[PDB]
Amino acid sequence: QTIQPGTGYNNGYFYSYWNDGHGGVTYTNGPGGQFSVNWSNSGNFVGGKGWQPGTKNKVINFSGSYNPNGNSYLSVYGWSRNPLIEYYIVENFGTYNPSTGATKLGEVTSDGSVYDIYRTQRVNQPSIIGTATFYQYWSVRRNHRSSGSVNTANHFNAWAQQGLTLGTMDYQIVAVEGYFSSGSASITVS
Ligand SMILES: [Zn+2]
Ligand SMILES: [Zn+2]
Ligand SMILES: [Zn+2]
Ligand SMILES: [Zn+2]
Ligand SMILES: [Zn+2]
Repeated sequence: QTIQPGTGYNNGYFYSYWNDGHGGVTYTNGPGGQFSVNWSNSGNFVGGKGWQPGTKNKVINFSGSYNPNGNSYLSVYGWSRNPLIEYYIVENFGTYNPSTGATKLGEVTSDGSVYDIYRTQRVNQPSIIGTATFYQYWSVRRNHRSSGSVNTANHFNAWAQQGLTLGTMDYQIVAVEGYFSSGSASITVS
């Protein structure tokens, strides 16, 4: 169904849909591992399906249509606690590379592309534990795509080599994120 912000289980998959209160976004859970998002003049939002809790060796399959018009990402996305970390394995993005201005720490080759690795920080921003300061870990795929498989272990292991430690995994989803833009997407996870 189309839903308001929240989390839960739908047709065998965890989902998380969050937004900053700005209008312009419609997030809809579909059959099985499918979800869709349609947005126009949105604020910041993040929505998708996966698992709760996530694991450090899952191979995640995603497919569908991803048509952003502006700033948006399509990523394997999740959190850990102890330490609190928001992480992204970005498979595709729109007009803005999320690593812009960030210091590159490394690279990893996985599932048909090299990815560049970065660490950034958010100060007193929304998080799974409420407003908080936390680091973000990024692997950014060089060869953009909208279907395929992500061997998360390759990324988590590469990050660990850079001192980017993950604690206990909270949720782990394939998420469509938008930042004051427009677009449409229909993604299926497994
Ligand atoms: Zn393009
Ligand atoms: Zn592209
Ligand atoms: Zn392309
Ligand atoms: Zn391109
Ligand atoms: Zn292109």
